[PDB]
Amino acid sequence: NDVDPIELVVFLPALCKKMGVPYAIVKGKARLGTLVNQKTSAVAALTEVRA
Amino acid sequence: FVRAESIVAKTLATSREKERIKRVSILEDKKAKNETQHIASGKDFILKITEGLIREKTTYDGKPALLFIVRVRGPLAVNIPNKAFKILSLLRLVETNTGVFVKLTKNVYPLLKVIAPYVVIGKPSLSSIRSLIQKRGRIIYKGENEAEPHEIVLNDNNIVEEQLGDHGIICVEDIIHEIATMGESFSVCNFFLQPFKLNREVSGFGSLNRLRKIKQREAESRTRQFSNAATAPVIEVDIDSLLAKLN
Amino acid sequence: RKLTRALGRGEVSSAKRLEENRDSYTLDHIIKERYPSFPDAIRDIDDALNMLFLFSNLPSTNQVSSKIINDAQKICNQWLAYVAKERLVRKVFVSIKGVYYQANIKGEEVRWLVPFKFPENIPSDVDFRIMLTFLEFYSTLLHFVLYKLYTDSGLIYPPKLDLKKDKIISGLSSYILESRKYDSPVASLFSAFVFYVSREVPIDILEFLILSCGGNVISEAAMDQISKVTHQIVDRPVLKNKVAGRTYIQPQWIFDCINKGELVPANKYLPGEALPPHLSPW
Amino acid sequence: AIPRERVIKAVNELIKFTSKPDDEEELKKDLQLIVVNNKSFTGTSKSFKLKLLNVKHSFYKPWKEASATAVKDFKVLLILKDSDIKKVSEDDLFDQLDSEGIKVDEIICGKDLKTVYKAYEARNAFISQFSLILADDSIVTSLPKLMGGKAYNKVETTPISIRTHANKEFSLTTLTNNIKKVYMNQLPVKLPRGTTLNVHLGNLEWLRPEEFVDNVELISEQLIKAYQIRSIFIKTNRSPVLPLYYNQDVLDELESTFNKGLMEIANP
Amino acid sequence: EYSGIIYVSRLPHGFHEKELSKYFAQFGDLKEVRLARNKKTGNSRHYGFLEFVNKEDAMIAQESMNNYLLMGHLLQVRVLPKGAKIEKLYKYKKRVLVEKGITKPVKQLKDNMKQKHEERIKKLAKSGIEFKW
RNA sequence: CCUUCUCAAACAUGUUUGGUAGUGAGUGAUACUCGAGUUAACUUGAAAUUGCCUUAAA
Repeated sequence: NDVDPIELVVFLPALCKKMGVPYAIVKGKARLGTLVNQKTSAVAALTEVRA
Repeated sequence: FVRAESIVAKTLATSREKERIKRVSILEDKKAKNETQHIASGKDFILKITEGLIREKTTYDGKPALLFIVRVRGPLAVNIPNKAFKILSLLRLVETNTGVFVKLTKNVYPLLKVIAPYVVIGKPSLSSIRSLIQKRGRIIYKGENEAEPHEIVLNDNNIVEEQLGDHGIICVEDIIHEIATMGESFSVCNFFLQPFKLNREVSGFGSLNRLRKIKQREAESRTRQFSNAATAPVIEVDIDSLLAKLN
Repeated sequence: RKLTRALGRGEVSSAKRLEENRDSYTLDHIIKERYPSFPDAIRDIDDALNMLFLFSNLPSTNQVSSKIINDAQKICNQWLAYVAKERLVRKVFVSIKGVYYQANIKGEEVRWLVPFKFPENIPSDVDFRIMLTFLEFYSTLLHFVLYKLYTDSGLIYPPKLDLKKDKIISGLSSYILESRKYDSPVASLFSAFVFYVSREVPIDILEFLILSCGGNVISEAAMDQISKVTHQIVDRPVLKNKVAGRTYIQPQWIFDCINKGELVPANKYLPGEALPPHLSPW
Repeated sequence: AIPRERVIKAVNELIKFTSKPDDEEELKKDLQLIVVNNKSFTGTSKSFKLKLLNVKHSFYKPWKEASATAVKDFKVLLILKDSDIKKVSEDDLFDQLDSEGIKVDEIICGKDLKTVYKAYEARNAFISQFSLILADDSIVTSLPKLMGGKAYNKVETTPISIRTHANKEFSLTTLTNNIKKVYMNQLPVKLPRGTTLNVHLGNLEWLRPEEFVDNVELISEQLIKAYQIRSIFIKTNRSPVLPLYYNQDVLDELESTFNKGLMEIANP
Repeated sequence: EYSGIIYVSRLPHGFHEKELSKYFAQFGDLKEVRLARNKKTGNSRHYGFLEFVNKEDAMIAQESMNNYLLMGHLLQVRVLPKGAKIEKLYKYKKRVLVEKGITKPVKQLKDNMKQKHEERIKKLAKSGIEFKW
């Protein structure tokens, strides 16, 4: 949610809704960065999961 | 505030601990009756774990042995059941980082089976015993001019002579000999001595100390295991290395 | 700071690698700067010996660690083993505070104090950080001094220890000193004498004194873990049956013989008699 | 034990009963043995371990050969120790069971039950597709919590304990011999806490009436010595029972170390 | 409208009467906490009811725990309408079995089973079953 | 926001014996022994509206 400039992700919820993809807005690009071994991350995605 | 996940986790872990104690108690009752058609195993096993770790499972010979027992923190989210708490209180191990000496016999073995996941059990060498007594030795002493006794370090051989002279214990060296050889008045000397208050292997919450805590928890998880099998062997570890780290 | 960052981010393996890839300071250049002369180092190691023998008898606490205590114990054992093997002790005095030793090291007299093996209480009123800084400096200095002394005597430093011997009794007997006539009368004292030390007698003190003034020691306390005996060192009010060929003496005979230099007669030291006063050699 | 002509006539009549002219056309052809006992087989304690009865004729091999024309084919599941799962493979069983045609379709361990099949729906979907489940006797005591309670409501999904270790080490030879012995000679039967025992003999299309008679006679002869049974019947789905045995005289049976350890560890 | 009664469902295994009371006492005083259990075995049916002294406290508990994810269970909390008291929710324990008395004598029970055998013979004769005895 | 009895002994790689008490709800037919104990098999997202010890510490 804390992405500056906000235009980078301001279209993402509408795109996810139109494509029928479940999305969630979360607090912390730093939290997503810890998820992906970076300082910050604007987005994260799960595509393939184990059984 | 208290969270429902913590409540449910504690309930489930306590239920599993109660079930384990129930099965151990049933097996020990049937073994004591010793006329039971149905049973899993009918003897005692000691699993020595040493150092990439090697494990040796042996039949308990039955000859009385000497053990050192250290009270460690138990399984996560487990409230200690009444029987285990009673055995720990009778052994004077109600708090962690505390150690005592134990005379291992066939009657002692089921108690260790009951209190397995809260203690670490080892065979103390003579050097470790001497280090423990001559480094951390305390007694409850009531002076002639003092109404209420207070705990002091075992500094006087005269106090030992006046408290255990009828049995024939003169000095701290005599106490060490009695504890090591498990002779007569072994219980008298053992309970004359207070339980030993060790110190934590890792203390502090800086970055280095938290890394040491993570390594210690990894090593303890690798070494000690919670069998929950009601016929599990008693785990015996390198108490010399443990006491070197804790003393 | 970087380790804190890795732990906060949850990179445990990265934190472990950071901890492995670190270098710590050493005090060897400071030692060589402050003591350009080995005689100066020998003249100054007395305070180092006192501090190390004090810290080797402390229990482990939150401020003082088992690693530091064990290192102090190791270096004290190495010093005691060197002194006992080279047979250099000259004066001994058992005061109520502890045992004072004076030994002739490299033509200089070194006096230090060894406390008894009892649980001394920590006052919680002292500056342990300052004392541990002094202890680190003293440990470095005495490591340098012990290395030089072992090399000049033609011995391997650091000496190895026997594991089962250390498991039996953890003293100076653990470290065996390997290579690659002494001065009479103190070094030659107690030669061809085997002392059966009783249990109540302080084994570390008696063994160090006898081995420095060479003799054989048989410890009664060593038989717990599991002939040539001329003397038996005992201290008890009433003693049981005695070997006819064995002379039964009290521990003060050893101290008085060492302080006199000449062999004091053993008649004046019996388990059921009064003892002569233990005078200070100084 | 059982009169030969009597049991042959009973088998012939019951196999005639099916061919008079969903699951209706398929379930009514399975033969069942009923054992009525004076007392409970197990006692006052529940049992999940299936008793094994040895017969002359193979049973699962006709099941495999007749499963070719069924919606749910015959399958075998093997459960081994987590520490011994790496010591075997599908080829390590194929090279030893290619002569006998015994195929082990799936080999798992306890880790798979704990992680992959933890969910109830996934666990049911995985378990329900197997017809013969075998497990190592070491891990077989933890299976009531791993496989769940639904897997013990049928004899085919209930695990069978087999001896896999010889000289206290994983012996592939002993494992293969026990697998072959279970597949060829022995059949399971669940001992209940009641007095009625149901034995699934198989399907009429699988085997001939002579083989059925031989197998049921051997089963009766083995189970007569096991307990003090009272009555024996043979039935099929949607059909009544036929008696085959009757005995009378068996009916007349109807009418502190813990504190010592505490004392030893206590001072007073 | 709304009462002070809360219906909870999709409970995990460890959630029982005492656990529910301990958790929701933080939200408010509880008049009665009950949990549906199986009659023959002491196992929960994973749903229960609670009663609050304050209906506003019950509404707060509902809007706080309505879709809480707990150990893979998405808990469901509803406010029961005005009235509709909770009733007939017994705390069953694990039932045990024991052999009862057998008052029929040996002769009578043997006669009863012989008559049952004769009845089976008559049934086989009736159903067109050609078998001996 | 925890994580599940991972086996023993007897005899000569083999034979015998002991060791295994489960998520819930529902459908169902069919027989057996005294409201009890047993009995073919089908469904389901982990499904659900009421059977009277404290250094895993701040």
